[PDB]
Amino acid sequence: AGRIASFLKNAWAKEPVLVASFAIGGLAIILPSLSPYTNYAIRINRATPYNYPVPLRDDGNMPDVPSHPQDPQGPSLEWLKNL
Amino acid sequence: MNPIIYTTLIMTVMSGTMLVMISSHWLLIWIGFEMNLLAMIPVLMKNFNPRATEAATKYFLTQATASMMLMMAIIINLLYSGQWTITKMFNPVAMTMMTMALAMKLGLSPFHFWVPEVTQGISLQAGLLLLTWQKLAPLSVLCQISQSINPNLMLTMAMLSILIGGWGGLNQTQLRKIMAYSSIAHMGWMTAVLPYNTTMTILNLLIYITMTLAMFMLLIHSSATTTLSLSHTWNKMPVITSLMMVTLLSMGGLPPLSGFMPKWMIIQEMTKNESIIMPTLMAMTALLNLYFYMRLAYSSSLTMFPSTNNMKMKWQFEHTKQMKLLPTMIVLSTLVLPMTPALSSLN
Amino acid sequence: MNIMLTLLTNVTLASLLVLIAFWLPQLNAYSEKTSPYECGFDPMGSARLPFSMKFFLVAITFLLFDLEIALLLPLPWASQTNNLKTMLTMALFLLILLAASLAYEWTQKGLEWAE
Amino acid sequence: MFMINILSLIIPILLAVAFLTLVERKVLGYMQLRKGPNVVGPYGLLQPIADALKLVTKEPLRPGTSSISMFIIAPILGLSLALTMWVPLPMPYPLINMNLGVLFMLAMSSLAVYSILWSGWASNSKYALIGALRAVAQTISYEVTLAIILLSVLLMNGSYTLSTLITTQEHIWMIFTSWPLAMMWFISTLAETNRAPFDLTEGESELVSGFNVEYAAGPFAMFFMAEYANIIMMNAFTAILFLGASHDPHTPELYTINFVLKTLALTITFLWIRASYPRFRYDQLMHLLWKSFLPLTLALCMWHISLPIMTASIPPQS
Amino acid sequence: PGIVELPTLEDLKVQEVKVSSSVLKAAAHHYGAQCDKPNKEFMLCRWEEKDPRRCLEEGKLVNQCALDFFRQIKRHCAEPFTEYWTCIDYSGLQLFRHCRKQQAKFDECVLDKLGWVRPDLGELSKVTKVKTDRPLPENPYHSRARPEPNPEAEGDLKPAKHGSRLFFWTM
Amino acid sequence: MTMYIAFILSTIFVIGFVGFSSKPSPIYGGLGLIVSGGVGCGIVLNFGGSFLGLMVFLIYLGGMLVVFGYTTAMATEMYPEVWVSNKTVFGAFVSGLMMEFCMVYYALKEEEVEIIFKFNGLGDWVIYDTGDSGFFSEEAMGIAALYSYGTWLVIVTGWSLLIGVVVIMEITRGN
Amino acid sequence: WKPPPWNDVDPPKDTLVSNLTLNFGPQHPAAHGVLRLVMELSGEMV
Amino acid sequence: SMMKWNRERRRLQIEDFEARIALMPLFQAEKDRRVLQMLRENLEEEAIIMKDVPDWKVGESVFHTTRWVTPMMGELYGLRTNEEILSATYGFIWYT
Amino acid sequence: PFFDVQKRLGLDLDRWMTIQSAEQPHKIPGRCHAFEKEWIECAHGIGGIRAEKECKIEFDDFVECLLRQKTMKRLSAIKRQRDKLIKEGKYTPPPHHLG
Amino acid sequence: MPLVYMNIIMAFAIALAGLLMYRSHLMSSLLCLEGMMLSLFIMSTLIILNTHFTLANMMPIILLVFAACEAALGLSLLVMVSNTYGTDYVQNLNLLQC
Repeated sequence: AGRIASFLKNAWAKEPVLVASFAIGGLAIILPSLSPYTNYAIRINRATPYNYPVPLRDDGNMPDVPSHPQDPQGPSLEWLKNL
Repeated sequence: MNPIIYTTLIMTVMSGTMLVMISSHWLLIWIGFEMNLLAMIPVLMKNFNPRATEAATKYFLTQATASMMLMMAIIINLLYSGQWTITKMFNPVAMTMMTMALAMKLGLSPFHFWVPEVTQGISLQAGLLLLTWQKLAPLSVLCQISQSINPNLMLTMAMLSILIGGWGGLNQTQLRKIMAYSSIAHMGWMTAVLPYNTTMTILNLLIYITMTLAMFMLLIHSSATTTLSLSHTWNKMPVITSLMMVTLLSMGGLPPLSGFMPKWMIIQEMTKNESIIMPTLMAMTALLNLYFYMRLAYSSSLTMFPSTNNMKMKWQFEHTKQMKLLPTMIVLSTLVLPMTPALSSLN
Repeated sequence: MNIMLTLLTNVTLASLLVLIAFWLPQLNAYSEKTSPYECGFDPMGSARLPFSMKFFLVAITFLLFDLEIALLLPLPWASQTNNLKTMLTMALFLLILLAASLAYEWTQKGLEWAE
Repeated sequence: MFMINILSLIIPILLAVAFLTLVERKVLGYMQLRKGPNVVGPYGLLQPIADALKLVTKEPLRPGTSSISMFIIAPILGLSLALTMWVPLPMPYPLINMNLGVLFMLAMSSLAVYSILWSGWASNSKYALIGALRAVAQTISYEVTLAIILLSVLLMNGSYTLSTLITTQEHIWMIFTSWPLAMMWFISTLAETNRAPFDLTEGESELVSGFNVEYAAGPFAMFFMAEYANIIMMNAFTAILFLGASHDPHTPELYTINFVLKTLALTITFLWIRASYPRFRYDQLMHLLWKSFLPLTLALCMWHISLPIMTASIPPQS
Repeated sequence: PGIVELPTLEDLKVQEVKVSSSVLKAAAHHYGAQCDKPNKEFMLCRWEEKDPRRCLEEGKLVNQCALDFFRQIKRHCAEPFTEYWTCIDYSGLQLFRHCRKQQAKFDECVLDKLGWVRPDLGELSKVTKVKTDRPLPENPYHSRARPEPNPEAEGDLKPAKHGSRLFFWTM
Repeated sequence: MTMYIAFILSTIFVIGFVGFSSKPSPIYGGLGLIVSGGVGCGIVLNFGGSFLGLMVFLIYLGGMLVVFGYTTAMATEMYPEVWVSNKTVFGAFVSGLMMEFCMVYYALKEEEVEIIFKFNGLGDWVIYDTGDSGFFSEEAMGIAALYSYGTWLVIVTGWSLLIGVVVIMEITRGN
Repeated sequence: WKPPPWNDVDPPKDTLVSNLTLNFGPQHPAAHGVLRLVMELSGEMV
Repeated sequence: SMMKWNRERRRLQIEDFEARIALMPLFQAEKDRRVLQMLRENLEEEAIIMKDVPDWKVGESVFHTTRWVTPMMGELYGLRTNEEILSATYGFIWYT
Repeated sequence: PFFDVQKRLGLDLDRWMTIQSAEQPHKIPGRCHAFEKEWIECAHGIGGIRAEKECKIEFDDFVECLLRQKTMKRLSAIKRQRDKLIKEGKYTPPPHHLG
Repeated sequence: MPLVYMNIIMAFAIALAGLLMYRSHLMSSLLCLEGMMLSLFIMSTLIILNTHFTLANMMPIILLVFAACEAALGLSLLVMVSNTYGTDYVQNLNLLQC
């Protein structure tokens, strides 16, 4: 308070446009790191398929890779369907 | 100019040069060139006289022409090769075009009339900066691409720089003009040694950089711009003129002073490359540089000139500007010859 | 196919309207009729001499400001990448540098017009 | 019949521009307790045709100090671009379904200033050159914010194609998401169209007629064509951007009616503000933006840059 | 200099499945579910061999399986598929969004007539493993022999013989 | 015919270049560069690039408007010149136009001109590539990678623009 | 070729100002039609 | 509201893209067959057209390598009619 | 680079854009990715002076793929001879070549 | 080595010739410089669009970026020559000759 509160109030009095712009800018800078949905956004961008999932040669070992799109093993995006 | 603004502009010039000397992408090297050009003009315009405006203009439009030409070369190289890497030019036209595109930046070819003009118009400190720092970047680019130069073009460029610089320096009494012509001659020397061994080019560039630094800061500390004003320094302050003449003898390259070591080593290199007429030609025509060096030395220290009575007050008051690194600069400017083989450190 | 056919239609319609405007009305012209208009009395004589523009600094920095929007405009496609952290940092870097440029101009007279 | 579509996007637009003058002189006059044009036929429905006939039969004098070539090429430029910028509008289905409609319209709007520029310079007048320079300053200042606001608003669209805006505002008007920018955007549409309270390029009180001062009869009517077509197109673009409307794929006529009504309302607000304010003073309309509009719109640009990321709401590009 | 070998017109004489893009889009998910093996084998051949002049037989077999799928859908669920693909074809962008009721009819028809279920969101975009029996192309790029690497630099370092050996400088 | 399109647009590009390279009044030079930039945007459009052409359009119109605004303010004269007024500008225009005429003449018949570079002028449709962009325009993903890949370019460009404003301030300070 | 000035500044040249002077006068709606305001102004600042 | 609608649009785009993925192999097979057939047609035409020529051994490759090159669109439609080249090259760029 | 600070710090600033075969966005291949990859993998560490003599036909194929007129000259002369001899009736195009 | 490249290169050549020859003014030379820049942009864009060098499409944008910066600096130089000279012509710019 004191000097800082008086300066904030005087800036709100004299130049409200600058106060609003600085507040919006600071909010838009510091919120995105804190918000948890940011990671979700990245995953959504990873979920969207633009190129074909080119199949790899099944020389045996790999269990995780599905042998058919309907097969359960492999990445799933039920989270996006729910969210 | 606000001192912080000047500091930022100098940092931007240095950052552009560094970007030129550290980037592999051609576009980034051009970006460094552009930042250097952009930040250089206000440094010249610092004093804000019509001379400064004239010189800053003539600097600008020449550099802009050279940089656009450099883009034409880069784009042709990309079209004919598909590479942005600074390795070598895969189209002969592109490189035989960039050779002069990178030449007007150095100011050695008939693309040199801008150099004395800008040097004289702008202040002495910015003149030091222009003649010392503004030559590492294009020379670095030339060093990187030296593997695929047309030797005839580069050697002709070097010869013309040496000849016209030495001759033009004979007919000016203003210190800025004859230093510009001396810089042209040294550009010719380094560019002549460029195609064979770039290490000798780096060594000559370093010697020229330190020695021109010493010369220019001696000029600033003497506060002289014309021959008569410099001659008048003997009454006020004789040690400046005493160091002046030694540094001028180094300018001419008279051994055992430091200035010989490049002129020597360069001659040793190209004669190994079966080039004999060229080294002899340069060795003889450096005497034109030497002539006005001795003319300047004669009317600075070797013959005391008519002074001015008001200097009785000038002797009464000492200097205030420190001129940092000057005493070291003189030492590397005159006696580093016995440590000549240390040039292997550059290699 | 479509875009230049359009453009041609507009330009020929405009040139036509100009033609009917300029050939039909049966003009009668004399020297004092085409004399320059200067609120009645004859002009002092100029209309091409240098006209000072005090926002010359503002006018030129408009060029840099409008230039930056070229860097700015790829954002609608830049948001749809897999590296949202770097994209966000770089977009905020551009916007913060534009804010700094505008603030530097504002404080160091800049946007204020010359007198 | 592509020619049929092109003619159907020109003649109706010109007729709408003609009746814009009548609705302006009536709405304005009713603001000022007057009645507006009332004599020609019923309710003045023939005034646009009457003065249209006059302006193309009145003598089109050419000043002795003019530059003939640009003096003629400027009206053609103005009308051609004003008519061309109507083609990418997503009126149910856009005539020219361009992938970069917003950028195209920005480019042609920026080009339209060159008509004013060349007309003002070629006329060889003090007032005309003054108006040309005021136009220079006004359009540069307002173009910066035009571009930034368009980017900020379209960040939620996902691309620059105009048709997807209809898909974007499927459940809610975009104005409920970017009402601050919208305000600024509206003001910009007032200034780029060179209308009140920023109509300083003409400046009837102080510049007699501005850049139209030596423009008589047909070329003057043509510059007026360009101005009013730009007014209606700008209001249409604002309606498309913020005030979206329902679009039944089987009956596009519903979206046509809704879009036309929204454009009409926005234009009526244009005439409304034209008859309710004093006029700005040059530098003020610059100092309004470079010191109040530009910082706020930069901050909103950062906000709308971050907003999809913090809420995982990045719109698709296809 | 060489031969641009091209298989003669007889090999690429496939039956040439003929359905419009809207019809293809209508049956997209079910086709991808119940025809994944030929598509996947053909594409792995295409990506590995990197030569469409070589995997033509897989291009035949994928078309054969697609025609079999369309013949089955013709035989069992003609009417709902016809209405669904017509309603898809009406849209300019061919969006599934507007056509959901017809999609439901088609899905239930193929579920209780051919034992099919539509893949869930993202199921049709997972990398699959194919059990193809062709060998792995040893040189898919037909690269020539690589130049031998430069002789490697190795060995202990001793002081330079007689110092710098640069003029009179002995040390 | 619509066969070439790019050829004719390139000729208009060169003609616009001749217009402002002949040193006319700066307003007329601006107009010439305007038509050249418009037809160049047309060429870039016809060569499978949309964003780049419109960017040239917008940026160059901004720059040329500011050039006009300065021209009638600072770089004007009581007697502005035309492409036909002075004999020097007329000579430059004539030289450029007849030159490009004979270059395209030697080009489109022989179609094997050596000048500087070997120019086999069959048709610009030939060099096009049969490709598939899927559901993303290549140029859009290309210039959209600036914020994801080219972070160093972001930094250097922003720094250059800020210091460009600084120098535009310092140069125009005038004591 | 007289030598450059000792202070390295050329003397400030003579006046080169060409300020506009228009007739903000008759027939102008603001000037009431019967005024003749001759204003010596630089651009917009009178 | 915009958040929810944009998330739904993302899901719809994912569905459409996966449909395109499911359909792409048929398009690839048909496209490679069409380009091979066109190259065969051009080679047969070149055989007749290059007969009295001094030395124009037909079906000769330019690249010294044997790996196939995505044929340029000129050598895929050189002998085709005017509408074919206009629609093939300036087809997507001109469709508005 | 003259003073290659990038390898010293292990930081990428411009190497991502140097070549066409680098990791492009969304794995979009270059027009001549295969030729550039072969040429680059050919002359790597071998030396920039040995590259011209050793990896020659690789670079020749790459530069052709870039510009393509040992192929387009072929096409130009094919079309020239076709239009020549068709004029006086030696050859008529087959129906599939005009519709 | 295809045809459109010839026209853009030739346009750049005439713009280089025009820059290297002055007649009266300073604005005209600057316009010729930006024309050189335009030719460079069109050429580079053609090259990278043709080669599908997707990561390199930012290069013309950076070209224009520094293009506008140089144009701005040059016209500020012209502002100062006008302020100290009244006009912008170059033949009267001779004070540095001696």
